[PDB]
Amino acid sequence: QVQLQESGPGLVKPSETLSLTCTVSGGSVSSNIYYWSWIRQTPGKGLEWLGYFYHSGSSNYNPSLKSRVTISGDMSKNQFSLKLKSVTAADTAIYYCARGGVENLMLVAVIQEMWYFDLWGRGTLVTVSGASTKGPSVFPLAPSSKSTSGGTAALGCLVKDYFPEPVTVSWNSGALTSGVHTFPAVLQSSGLYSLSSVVTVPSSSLGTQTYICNVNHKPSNTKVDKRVEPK
Amino acid sequence: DIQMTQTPSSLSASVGDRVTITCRASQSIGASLNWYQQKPGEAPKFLIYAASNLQSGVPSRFSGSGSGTDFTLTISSLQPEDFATYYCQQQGTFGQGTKLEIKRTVAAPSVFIFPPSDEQLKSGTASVVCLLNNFYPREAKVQWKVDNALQSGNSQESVTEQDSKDSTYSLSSTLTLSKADYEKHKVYACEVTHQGLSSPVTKSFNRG
Amino acid sequence: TNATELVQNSSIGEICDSPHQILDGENCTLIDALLGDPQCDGFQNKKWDLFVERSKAYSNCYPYDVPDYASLRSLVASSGTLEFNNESFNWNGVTQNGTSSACIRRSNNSFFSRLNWLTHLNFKYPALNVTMPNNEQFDKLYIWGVHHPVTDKDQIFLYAQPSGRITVSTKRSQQAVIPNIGFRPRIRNIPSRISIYWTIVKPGDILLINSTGNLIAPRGYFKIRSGKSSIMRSDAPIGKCKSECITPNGSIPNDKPFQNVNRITYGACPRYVKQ
Ligand SMILES: *[C@@H]1O[C@H](CO[C@@H]2O[C@@H](C)[C@@H](O)[C@@H](O)[C@@H]2O)[C@@H](O[C@@H]2O[C@H](CO)[C@@H](O[C@@H]3O[C@H](CO)[C@@H](O)[C@H](O[C@H]4O[C@H](CO)[C@@H](O)[C@H](O)[C@@H]4O)[C@@H]3O)[C@H](O)[C@H]2NC(C)=O)[C@H](O)[C@H]1NC(C)=O
Ligand SMILES: *[C@@H]1O[C@H](CO)[C@@H](O[C@@H]2O[C@H](CO)[C@@H](O[C@@H]3O[C@H](CO)[C@@H](O)[C@H](O)[C@@H]3O)[C@H](O)[C@H]2NC(C)=O)[C@H](O[C@@H]2O[C@@H](C)[C@@H](O)[C@@H](O)[C@@H]2O)[C@H]1NC(C)=O
Ligand SMILES: *[C@@H]1O[C@H](CO)[C@@H](O[C@@H]2O[C@H](CO)[C@@H](O[C@@H]3O[C@H](CO)[C@@H](O)[C@H](O)[C@@H]3O)[C@H](O)[C@H]2NC(C)=O)[C@H](O)[C@H]1NC(C)=O
Ligand SMILES: *[C@@H]1O[C@H](CO)[C@@H](O)[C@H](O)[C@H]1NC(C)=O
Repeated sequence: QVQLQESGPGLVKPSETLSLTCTVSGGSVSSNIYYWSWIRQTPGKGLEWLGYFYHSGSSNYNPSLKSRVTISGDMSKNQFSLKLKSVTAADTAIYYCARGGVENLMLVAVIQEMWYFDLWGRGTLVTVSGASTKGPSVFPLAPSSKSTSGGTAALGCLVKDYFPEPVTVSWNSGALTSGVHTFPAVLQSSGLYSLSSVVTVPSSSLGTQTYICNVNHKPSNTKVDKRVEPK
Repeated sequence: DIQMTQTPSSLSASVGDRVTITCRASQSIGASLNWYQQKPGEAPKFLIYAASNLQSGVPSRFSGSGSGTDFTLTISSLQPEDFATYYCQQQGTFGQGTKLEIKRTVAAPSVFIFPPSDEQLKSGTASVVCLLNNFYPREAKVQWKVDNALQSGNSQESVTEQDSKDSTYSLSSTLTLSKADYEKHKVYACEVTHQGLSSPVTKSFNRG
Repeated sequence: TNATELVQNSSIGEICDSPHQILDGENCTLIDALLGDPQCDGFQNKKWDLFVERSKAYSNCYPYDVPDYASLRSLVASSGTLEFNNESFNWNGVTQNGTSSACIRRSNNSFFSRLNWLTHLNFKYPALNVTMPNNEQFDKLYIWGVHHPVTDKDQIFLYAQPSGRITVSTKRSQQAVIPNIGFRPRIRNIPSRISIYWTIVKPGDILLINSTGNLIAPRGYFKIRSGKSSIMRSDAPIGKCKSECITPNGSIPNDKPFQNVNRITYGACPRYVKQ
């Protein structure tokens, strides 16, 4: 199938130019029935269309963004890019690239302009802030009698004091997925994030199986592997 | 210029229920309205085009209807995997969204508590974590006690989003103290009140 | 003894079926009745002084668009007739009468009645060149189209040709169209599209059609003329009465010199003035 994937920095200082790039695999970015768009999402606004662009040079932008938006494409690379000038904290959002189009279809006795967005990327968090990145400390949440209710034991990792979001946590390099709950991060009074990732496992396997949590914080280029052992 | 109103903002419905979501435009828009479904951690999915046309990969229980100003999205028989936020869209404007929770039998949480690790303690901070696993409904009250003193202002919690198969939630609560405060007291406990619990459940440990 | 009022202010709310011959489109736009949407079969070869188009009208066939919609709508509306004259084109080497599940007629896969979906024959789609001479003394209107497949695989399976090309010419004009392969949103589960075009053939001129694929072919012609018939969008019901003047809000008496009901009128009418 055709797939979209956003790339770009996750932390941007205010007054800088935010830039993200979308790479399209398996599809002809060159076909003037499609336009190529960016949409951002914040809790407190939901989805906001930013603009779209046809490779033929045509483009259309949200007037709310006072012409700070520019979308351009390069077909040598099957890519198109968003550029958003003079960002402030209000531009902190999850950013999606999307494919769509415009159709002039008759229905309800009148021809009307229809837009749509049929293919989306996974989305990327962009934090606009003046604070500097910092990698997390990873502490074990060791299984004990106080975390064994019946035949089930709970263990995990506490991923503490990082900035900005996100971190990605896996268990045993992704070989352990059943029973895993990675909680959404809370922002503490220091301005740093903290989360926990736990997994419920059969208490019988505690002596036999090894449990490694793999924490990746790309904005600070930090990978931490931590083994959780019984107390 | 045109603004759309989505009602309701949120709702809960049981498996097998018929749910309808309404989007209303301030002006007539003919039939130029589309719907999207966004599951947690994912991008929106193209659901319905031009008010009533189902798109690829959309189950038959989804349908749409409407013309002019009033449009509805209908799920004929709700399923656990339909937990999502739904959005209407006309040209460059999206509705505010409708979050849809799956109603479910009451399920009491299993409660686990984790003392702070010795490594963290050496660096000067103590994080005590209480875990509430696989419960419904999501309303829960976690109270911390230190030597039988009710804590307040030194804890934070986050809840997972609704599980898409058993429709339960999980909650993590963290109590943070300085190392000095931690070792001045003995008993650390979380008291959990929940509709599935006839009485508040307490999990505690004793060192520090 | 009424005081003078020269402005007609009110309508009866309905459009009278006399003296002008009214054709109520109901669920069918004129274009859909022109192409031959199955729900519009009752409109074949009908005539009118005023065609009335309804807000509730809808399409129930293959999803399509019309690039110069207004001009085609106005061409047919002014002729006042849907009379279709079948012509036998020589479509040697291709499969005729393609059908689709998006266009059901009598519980069967079907297609626009006035259009001919040509596809390959034994995986060969020859370069078609057909002529139609127009020996009449009136203009001929030909409706045709271009099919936009959803993928290269679709294009190949339908036309045995990766790059379809269509040219429709007369001694006076030339129209060339290229299909655009790609995914559109599903309309009635169809992600493909058709674009509708038209050609006028004046008396003494010849229609020439070249295609190597993707041609939605005509079956004949419509007689066209810049007559006195017209078309109007209105949701007012058609009633039994006599009124020489017609507005989208309903029929109107034509005794006062002026009128403030609607800029759009048909028949012998008072002159419009604003509120
Ligand atoms: C002109 O068009 C109208 C409108 O058609 C309707 O709207 C369009 C936008 C489009 O979506 C059409 O597909 C749609 O039908 C016609 O009036 C409608 O006619 C249909 C049936 O012909 C009615 O559908 C029925 O509605 C009932 C509720 O009022 C419902 O209980 C029925 O369900 C049962 O029957 C169906 C078969 O019809 C069966 O499949 C079901 O499983 C169930 O047993 C059925 O849905 C609409 O209600 C009508 N709408 C209005 C406003 O009257 C009209 O017939 C047409 N005129 C002409 C001359 O063709
Ligand atoms: C002089 O002014 C009078 C008063 O406005 C006009 O008479 C009125 O004409 C209306 C035209 O429709 C009548 O309305 C109808 O009334 C009946 C009964 O109420 C309703 O059931 C029906 O649905 C209509 O609403 C109205 O009844 C009538 N009388 C009033 C208001 O007292 C008169 O118009 C002349 O008479 C009418 C009946 C028509 O024949 C007109 O063509 C005609 O001009 C005015 N006369 C002129 C010359 O302007
Ligand atoms: C594609 O479809 C068209 C129309 O659906 C077909 O044209 C039709 O062909 C039949 C037989 O060739 C014609 O039948 C005629 O019937 C009358 C009365 O029954 C009879 O008197 C005639 O002698 C003749 O048999 C029919 O008129 C004709 N219709 C039109 C509009 O031309 C066409 O043959 C189909 N092509 C293929 C390949 O199936
Ligand atoms: C159409 O076909 C005729 C057949 O002789 C040819 O002469 C003419 O050049 C063709 N025109 C186009 C535009 O392909």
